[PDB]
Amino acid sequence: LDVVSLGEILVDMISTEEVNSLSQSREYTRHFGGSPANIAVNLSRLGKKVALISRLGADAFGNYLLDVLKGEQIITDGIQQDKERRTTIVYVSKSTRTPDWLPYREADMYLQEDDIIFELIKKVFHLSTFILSRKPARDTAIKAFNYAREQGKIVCFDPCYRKVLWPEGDDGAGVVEEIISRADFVKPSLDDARHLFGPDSPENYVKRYLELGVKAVILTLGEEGVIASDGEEIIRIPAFSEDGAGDAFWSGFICGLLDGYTVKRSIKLGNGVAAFKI
Amino acid sequence: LDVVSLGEILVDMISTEEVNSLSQSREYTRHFGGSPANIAVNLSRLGKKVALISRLGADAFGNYLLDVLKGEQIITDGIQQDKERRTTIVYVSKSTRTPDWLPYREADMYLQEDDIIFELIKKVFHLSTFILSRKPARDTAIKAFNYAREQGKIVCFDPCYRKVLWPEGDDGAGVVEEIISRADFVKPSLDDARHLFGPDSPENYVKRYLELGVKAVILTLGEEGVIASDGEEIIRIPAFSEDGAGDAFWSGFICGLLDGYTVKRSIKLGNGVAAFKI
Repeated sequence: LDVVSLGEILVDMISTEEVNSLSQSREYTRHFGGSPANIAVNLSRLGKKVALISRLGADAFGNYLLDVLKGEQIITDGIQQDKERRTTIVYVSKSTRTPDWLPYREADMYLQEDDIIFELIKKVFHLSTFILSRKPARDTAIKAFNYAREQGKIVCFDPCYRKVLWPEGDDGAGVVEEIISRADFVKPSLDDARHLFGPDSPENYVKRYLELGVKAVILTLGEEGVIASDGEEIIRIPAFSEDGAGDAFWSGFICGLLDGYTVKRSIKLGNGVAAFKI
Repeated sequence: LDVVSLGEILVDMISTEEVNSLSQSREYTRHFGGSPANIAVNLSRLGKKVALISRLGADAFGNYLLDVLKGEQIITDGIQQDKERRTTIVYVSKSTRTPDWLPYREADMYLQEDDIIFELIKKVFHLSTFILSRKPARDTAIKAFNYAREQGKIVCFDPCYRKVLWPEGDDGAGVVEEIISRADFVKPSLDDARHLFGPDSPENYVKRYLELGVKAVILTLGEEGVIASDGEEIIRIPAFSEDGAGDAFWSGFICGLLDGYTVKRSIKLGNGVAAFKI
């Protein structure tokens, strides 16, 4: 009824060891992951009815993922269990200067076309770029994207475009663009921006409002707040730079559907409690 | 020049946590794995010229594997770097009284046909069953198997047959058998035996000498020594049960090429250095 999130669900194998390469990482902790999935969990914790549309294998990890999905009261009807493929897994290093991530994609990219009914019942629809990168799941994703629009739903897209995830032949950038243009809100980060628009802009990136982007776009600047704009005006949230966690922010922003005004961008901000309470 | 080992090379993600399922394992340590690979490393440490024939991806793990392969002075000419597939990875528990492993095979099963020259230069050739389970690599493995025989090389096969690793249609057992019959030595374990011959035998399993097995076969009984036989006679190594690590044992046994007599089965025995003695 509230939000429908479509994209990848996977387990993250993280290694905090400070090494040169991931080939040097020896210790790994298994985490629940997948941005669309983290957003779902959060929205649920913020007490909203969410439905995550993903594909995971029928194995230890898939089961593990489902368990936390069920324990978080995330509606899991649109979740698909691949009877033959493995649950997607990404290996990560995590550090100020040194990630390196290795993707072992499988199930996540084999998402089928089943519950488009979930949309209508919802009313925010959120989509990620990751899910778009690979051939089979990509199609069911945009098909769902366009359906959500047809149904007059609020469409949120995260233009986290990164070429490596894409086949040598496909465009990639145009696909991400073909969608930014048809979306309501987007959350590019400076990196997500450099990757799609090159360095040609330090904040003018937001000129992507002309990138068809329509709606409005909030550009996160990591350790310096955000810059939103609906085209009529540009806003830098914390005016004081001294006064990352996009899935939390996005969740808060999405949740800003309880009230109104894209001031929800601030509400989301307070939601980025990297921090620790719980 | 000494030994040519052909089979899988992969990284093992182990979790010692005592849990019911692997879906409960949260901590994983990254290890260098692959039986044919462990045998190579050992032979190398026992100071013999070995060449491991395997296929790993062109990524963190593949690189990691190579580094230890190079640091162990293992000849790596026949090693293939898959430019597109991921390095195979197996998840393991060791846990409870409820063990479990999850294979993420990729590169390892895509071994090609390149250095058959390695054999001639070698003179023991060792093969595993794992590598035979899946369709592409399986072919280059037996082709190498038959070549090694044609060249009059000593052929060592580990009949670690386990159905799950095999496609629903393929025979599996007959393939493993078709090879046991053409090999010189084999190292089945009681489990490897129960899996291929059912329980129909507690030690009579060794009747597999008639299983075409030819040469001789040493049957490891885990915590009770081994039972070898060339058909003319059956021997139980430690006569006293109170007086697992097959890759070490096998290495030792293989290394028993410095001297003679299959008494090398004893030399190998001393070679398993779990954490006891030494």
